[PDB]
Amino acid sequence: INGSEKVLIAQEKMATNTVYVFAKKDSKYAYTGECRSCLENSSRPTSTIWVSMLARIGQRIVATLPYIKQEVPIIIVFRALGFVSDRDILEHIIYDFEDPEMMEMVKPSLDEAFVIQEQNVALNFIGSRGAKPGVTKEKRIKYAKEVLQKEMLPHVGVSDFCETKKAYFLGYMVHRLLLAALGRRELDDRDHYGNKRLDLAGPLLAFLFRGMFKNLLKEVRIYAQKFIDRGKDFNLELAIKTRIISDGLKYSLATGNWGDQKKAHQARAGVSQVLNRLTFASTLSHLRRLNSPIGRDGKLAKPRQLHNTLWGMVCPAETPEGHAVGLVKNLALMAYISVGSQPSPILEFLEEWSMENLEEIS
Amino acid sequence: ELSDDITQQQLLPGVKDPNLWTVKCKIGEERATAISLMRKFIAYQFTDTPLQIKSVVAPEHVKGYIYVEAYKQTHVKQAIEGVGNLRLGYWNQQMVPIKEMTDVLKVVKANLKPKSWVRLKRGIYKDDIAQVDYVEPSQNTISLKMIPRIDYDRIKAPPQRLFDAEKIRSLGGDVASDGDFLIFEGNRYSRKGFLFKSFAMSAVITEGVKPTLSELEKFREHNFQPGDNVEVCEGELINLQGKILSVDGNKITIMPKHEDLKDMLEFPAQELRKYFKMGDHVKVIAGRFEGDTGLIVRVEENFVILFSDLTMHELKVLPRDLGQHEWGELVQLDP
Amino acid sequence: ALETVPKDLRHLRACLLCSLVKTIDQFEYDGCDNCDAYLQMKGNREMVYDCTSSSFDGIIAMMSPEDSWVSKWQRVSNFKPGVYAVSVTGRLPQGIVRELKSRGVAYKSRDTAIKT
Amino acid sequence: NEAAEEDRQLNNQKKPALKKLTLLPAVVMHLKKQDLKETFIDSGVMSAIKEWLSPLPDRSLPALKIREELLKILQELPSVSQETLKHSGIGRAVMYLYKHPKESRSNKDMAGKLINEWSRPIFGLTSNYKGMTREEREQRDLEQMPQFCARARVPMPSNKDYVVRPKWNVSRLDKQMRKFTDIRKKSRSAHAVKISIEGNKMPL
Amino acid sequence: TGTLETQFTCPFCNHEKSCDVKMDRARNTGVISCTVCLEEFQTPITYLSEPVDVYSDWIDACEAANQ
Amino acid sequence: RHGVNRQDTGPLMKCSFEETVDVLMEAAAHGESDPMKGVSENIMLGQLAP
Amino acid sequence: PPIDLQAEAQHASGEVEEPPRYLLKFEQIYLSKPTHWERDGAPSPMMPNEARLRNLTYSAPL
Amino acid sequence: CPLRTIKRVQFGVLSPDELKRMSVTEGGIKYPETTEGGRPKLGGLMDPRQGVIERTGRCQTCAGNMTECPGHFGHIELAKPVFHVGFLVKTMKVLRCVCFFCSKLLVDSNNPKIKDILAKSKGQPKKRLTHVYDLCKGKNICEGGEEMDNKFGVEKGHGGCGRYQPRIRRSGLELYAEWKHVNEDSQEKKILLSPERVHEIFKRISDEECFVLGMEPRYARPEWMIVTVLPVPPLSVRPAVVMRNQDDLTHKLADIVKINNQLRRNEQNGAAAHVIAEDVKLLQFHVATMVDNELPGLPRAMQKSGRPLKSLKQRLKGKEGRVRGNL
Amino acid sequence: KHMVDDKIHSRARGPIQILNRQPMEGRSRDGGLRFGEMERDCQIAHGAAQFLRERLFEASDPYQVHVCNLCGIMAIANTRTHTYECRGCRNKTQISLVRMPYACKLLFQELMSMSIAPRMMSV
RNA sequence: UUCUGUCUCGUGCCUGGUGUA
DNA sequence: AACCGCCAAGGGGATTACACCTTTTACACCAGGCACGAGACAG
Ligand SMILES: [Zn+2]
Ligand SMILES: [Zn+2]
Ligand SMILES: [Zn+2]
Ligand SMILES: [Zn+2]
Repeated sequence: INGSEKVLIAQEKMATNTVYVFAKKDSKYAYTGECRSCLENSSRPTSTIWVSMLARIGQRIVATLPYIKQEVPIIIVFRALGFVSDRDILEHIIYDFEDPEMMEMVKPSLDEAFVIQEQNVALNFIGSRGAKPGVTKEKRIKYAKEVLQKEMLPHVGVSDFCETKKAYFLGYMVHRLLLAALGRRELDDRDHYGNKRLDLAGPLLAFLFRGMFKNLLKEVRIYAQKFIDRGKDFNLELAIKTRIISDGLKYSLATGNWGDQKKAHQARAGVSQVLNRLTFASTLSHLRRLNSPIGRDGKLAKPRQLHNTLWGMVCPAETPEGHAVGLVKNLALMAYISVGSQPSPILEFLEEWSMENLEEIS
Repeated sequence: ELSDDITQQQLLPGVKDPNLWTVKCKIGEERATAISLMRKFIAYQFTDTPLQIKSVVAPEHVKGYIYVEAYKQTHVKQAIEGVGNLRLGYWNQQMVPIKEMTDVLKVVKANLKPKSWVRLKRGIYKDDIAQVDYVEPSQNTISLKMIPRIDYDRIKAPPQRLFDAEKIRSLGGDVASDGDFLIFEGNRYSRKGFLFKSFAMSAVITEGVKPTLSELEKFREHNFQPGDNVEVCEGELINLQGKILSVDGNKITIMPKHEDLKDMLEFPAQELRKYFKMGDHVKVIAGRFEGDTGLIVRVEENFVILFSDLTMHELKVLPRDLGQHEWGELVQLDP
Repeated sequence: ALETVPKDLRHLRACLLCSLVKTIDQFEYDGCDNCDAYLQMKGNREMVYDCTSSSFDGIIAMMSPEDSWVSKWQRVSNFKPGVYAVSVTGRLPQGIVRELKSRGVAYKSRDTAIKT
Repeated sequence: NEAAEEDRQLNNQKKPALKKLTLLPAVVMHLKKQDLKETFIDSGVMSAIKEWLSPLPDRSLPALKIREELLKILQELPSVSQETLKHSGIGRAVMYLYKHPKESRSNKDMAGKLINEWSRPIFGLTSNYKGMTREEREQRDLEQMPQFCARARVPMPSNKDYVVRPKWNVSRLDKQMRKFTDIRKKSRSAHAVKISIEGNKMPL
Repeated sequence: TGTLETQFTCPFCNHEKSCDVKMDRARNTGVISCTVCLEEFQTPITYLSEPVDVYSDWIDACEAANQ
Repeated sequence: RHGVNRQDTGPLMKCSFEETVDVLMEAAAHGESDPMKGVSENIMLGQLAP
Repeated sequence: PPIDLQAEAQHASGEVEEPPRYLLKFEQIYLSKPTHWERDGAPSPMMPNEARLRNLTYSAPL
Repeated sequence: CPLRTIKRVQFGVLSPDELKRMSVTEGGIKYPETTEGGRPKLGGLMDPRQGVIERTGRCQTCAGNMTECPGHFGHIELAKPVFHVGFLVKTMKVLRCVCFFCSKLLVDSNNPKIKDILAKSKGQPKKRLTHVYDLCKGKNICEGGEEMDNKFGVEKGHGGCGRYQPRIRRSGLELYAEWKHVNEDSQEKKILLSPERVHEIFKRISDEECFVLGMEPRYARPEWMIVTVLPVPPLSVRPAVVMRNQDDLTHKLADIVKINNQLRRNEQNGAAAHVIAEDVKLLQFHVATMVDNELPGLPRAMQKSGRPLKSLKQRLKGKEGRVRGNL
Repeated sequence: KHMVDDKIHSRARGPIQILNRQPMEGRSRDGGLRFGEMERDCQIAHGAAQFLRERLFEASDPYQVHVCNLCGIMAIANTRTHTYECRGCRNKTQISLVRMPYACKLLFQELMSMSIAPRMMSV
């Protein structure tokens, strides 16, 4: 870039489309069934949901839906998806009714949601907390329907009728929260690398380019608007401001600030660094470097500790000894990072083997 | 014959009138918006959803908003919905309070009429006060009384002073004199020693002149500073002496000089006059001797006469007023 | 109807009897909508420039003059809906003001502005 | 009244009229007493204020402070009835200052708003929007009545003009919990004097 | 996302943040009153009901009545 | 800062450690004087400290 | 999201018009090799080392 | 001139009159611009009286070299007073101890408990205000309004105005007064407290009462906590780079001058009080961010360069600030 | 790569920063080593007050200002003609010169720009 | 009893990244 | 008209939620940023 050799450092982040039951002890929640959800390779930002159990007749389960200004009892979310009876809702959570220990734990949530039964009432309850106050009943309900369809758990699908799949996935997040609360299953570990993915130069650039391209279409919109409101014909060749991608990409790769220059102080810094050409082993290792987005000066040792899960993946010895100790990592000699592939071939093979589609099964 | 203002108080707005709501428009597109909002009103007035707005005010003195009058705020909105320059003032409109409504149609004194006083802004005529005598019915050009600032092509490879028609006729050029009437250098219309050439409307600014008495003779910001001794010369408190404390435009705060009055008093600067007593030491800060200093030797109602300390001359002054070389430079004096 | 709204916001002038704002060519071609039987400024420009002035401040687009406060304060309530000036400077010549008085129309100065 | 008359005598002698301006603080500090405003108005304060606002023999305006404070007081003295304004002439005395050329712009604004405030009642108008009743608005509202995407799209509030007003849509545990809370309080290792541990809220 | 609203614009006089909600949790009823035009509405509430639900019931009654 | 800024020491000494600006504003609003007797005050100025 | 533009109704006919709307859909993408154009527009393959020496940005047009 | 050592220093709020007197830029600073072309403006932000600007040049005010003259102060006469961030919390305390409408202290200085405070806090104003303020918490009426104090020739009551006091609340940078008990059915229960209204209130506080509030009028009179004359720092405090690129303070001052000009112009041509209120809302923001740009909630002031300005508080923030980083 | 010749650095009245007029930072800028707070505290513990004063005043940013004995505000001082005046007091005499570090002058000037009077009451 | 040397201490700044003890 | 009791308010106290400040010394280098669209007048 401008004659400077720049390397994109691989940025680790929590693995999307997966459920993690943590225990944020310093909060009003005994347990938190986090799930940060991301449609497909198809790009949009990841939206995250949290199915928590309050600390404290007690142990009520609440979901934090995207765009919904307040926590909603999960039983209301299931009624909103159309599962009105308590039996039907529990069928998506407590797969084996022969388990009194688990059922006794959902009663507090069925109790909290006793005053709401019909689907439209649950949809209204969610709507009034999502939509702005003056929205009509139809728009407010329809908006809650869209938030549940398109925003909650996008990886499950966003089509017109995914609500049954969504009921099963949300039920699974509650089931797993119950498992963790009962202690039948150990909590998830944030440092276990099976729960981490590395954003290499590809997903990093796709993250910028998505923004710039969306900006480029913003400019074609305002330019053509100026021409077509006057009844004239807007020439798109003038509407495309070439510079937005060119200088956009270039800028973030040059400074390392991974975001729009207008808001530079809000985006990540140092994602792109000047390649170290002092010695060949430094050049090679700089091209094989992993970075943890954890804020420096953090007192917590766990994110910096050599977790057992790094064996053979990350070098156990090569880390800076300064303030970045343990946050900056390096790939092991035979460590490969998957580039990714579409799941459709696998799904087709599974469907032809003896797999019941989730929508078909009792 | 009932006075005009008394017959006016009758029209004032009340709670029962349609409220005047501010909106927010793109600066300089307030008039184009208000008019386009007329076309919108006209287009909808016969359909199933006519616009519920009464009037749209776009004052000239304001720059940033038009105001929509409607009974209920949400009526203003349905009108401004989809209207582009008013897209910024869509989310909120502030009701101008019933007592701050009459002062929306307030106008304080366009002003392009003969026998008026105008000032120049661009060109060589920087900050120059002039007078308009006649306006052409075609309104293509306007006649003005002004004083030239050109050199006449001799300084090139100046202050304001009255024009004279004899020292100019010798430099050359196409000069045509027919007595008291002269024409020169691109129709420089002149009569009885005065120029009458016409000006361009973009270069002359009509408002913000407010002429002083000195202009009346061709065709009062005070020197007060904290610490000045003053005497009230006009109004209810005439002959009160006090010391200035603060100066804020033409508002002056003074500490009255009496054992019986300790509180601060504020007076407009027109109402005060400096005063001095024999033996005070003072500096002239304006006029013919500005920068000179000395002791006051005598005081008269008309003027103070002071003895310049170093140049040792008597020097008369008004009470209202009280680079060739560098330090260390070598100078010859005598040969 | 829209014949009364300014065609273009270039060369705008306000009638000086009723303060209605229209383009110079709109007055010249169609005349003033509110005041024609007492002034007779349709068909010439000499009368137009004598009575009608370009020096006006602010515009009020009057949509319902019958029902509006701004219309009352401004004495335009009995006029046709159109764009009006907030304040127009000037006075009629010493001919039509006399004719108007003779015809029973009390000419009151549209110069609403306060001086300094 | 004594102060204003003495200032008339002093003005004839072309001396500074200090008596009114010397009493002004004491007067302003009392006209502000809410419990006495009725007594003040009914005792003829409007007549005295008219005397103080009135121009002097040489037709000069009173001290700037007097106009500033008396105009501000009049704004804070709203109980004034029409007969009080008409009999005292305070209306004339303020309209005078509003027209007067030597009056400052802020005083002209105060006098202007006073004149509007005092004339509205004459025409039955009012400026307190919270003063119009509920039925008056409901009736007026009837009097004014006329003849794809990949993500959830945020709906926007209803702009509908609502005319019609809708009909309305219409312990044994805490005693034991209080007893247990009292037992908890009773168990505490309290002290008679709360010792300031870090010097905060140190007494005297 | 953000904090839930607790003051509302009177759907009749449109005066901003002029309406407040009193919640009588004992009689199971919410009462909303415009501190400007004094308009009021009352609706049955439940323990889940928040001020935003009352205001919505008011809007739903208005939107249903203004037809 | 909660303990030492509350000490009756001079505003400049306080200002030298945490909450530097607000303590100076506090002193200004209260017209507080600094005796110039500590090591820090004499060091802010170009004076031989005690 | 494909562009959908609808002109602001100017109401000049004095009636509610149906303003024209514009649709654009971005389709196939092509990317050429990294290319350097001299200031006169003459095309040349840009060598990384040239870029490194001349301070260019080794990029391809899209 | 005799050599001297600082035996003592004293802090105080700069009086607006003190500023206008010490300032060299007579008439205030009016022009946002620095140079009208080649030379610096005499009433702009690069006023040569306000210290020297070019190397090997001379200060007009003192003829000192670049390395010798201190920067001489200038001032901007604000059209409408504005609150001083950093004194706002303090103004709220004083404003809640004195009665609105008449500014008398809500607890008479003769009261026994106040006498106790004054007796026990001699030389400790900071502690004094804290204790008297704790007395003026449960006081929602200006007592003794029932009695005429001056007998007009015809134990002592408080002699107040009898008015119910507002409870003042802060919303970022704006102050609001709220009445729960109203004196008159016509009085509005909620008003925006303009800094001009608080200036009127502080001006009326007697010098005895403000000594009670722990503010010696000789050094920190309460109305001086409202910005009505803004001290423009000299060029030495905000020097311009040459390669002239202006400093963050010059840019903020340019904005303040621009709006100050626009605002006084809106007053002269009689714009409505609501235009002014929306404009003072901007002047207030800029004056506040010129001292503290780390203020909570409000949008941080940023140059279109894509970076936040570094205010006077930031210059003293802490590490790398004047005290820690340079003294 | 850590060769000593790329690290060896010495200074004796090199260039000065335009704002605080203190030795510049950095080796290429021909800067001076920072005499940090911990070093100040180490000299305080040593009781070497004259070395401490020299380091933090005489050898960093020595400066003189004229202060009004009546108000402690920095007065105008025209050394060319030896006329000194404190605008505000208008005394034009009864002024005194104080030796204070440039950063301290800087600070008292930043404090006036917040409307704080750090009155240098030398008398 | 034609002249003629006449040159002496200039300077970015912020932010971010990597590295040293 | 007097005294015993319940009712209301005062006020001081108690307990819970939101706002603010701080987060080790120095030292070297590097590279990037440093606002830009656009409209009105003069040889
Ligand atoms: Zn007409
Ligand atoms: Zn100087
Ligand atoms: Zn009071
Ligand atoms: Zn002094």
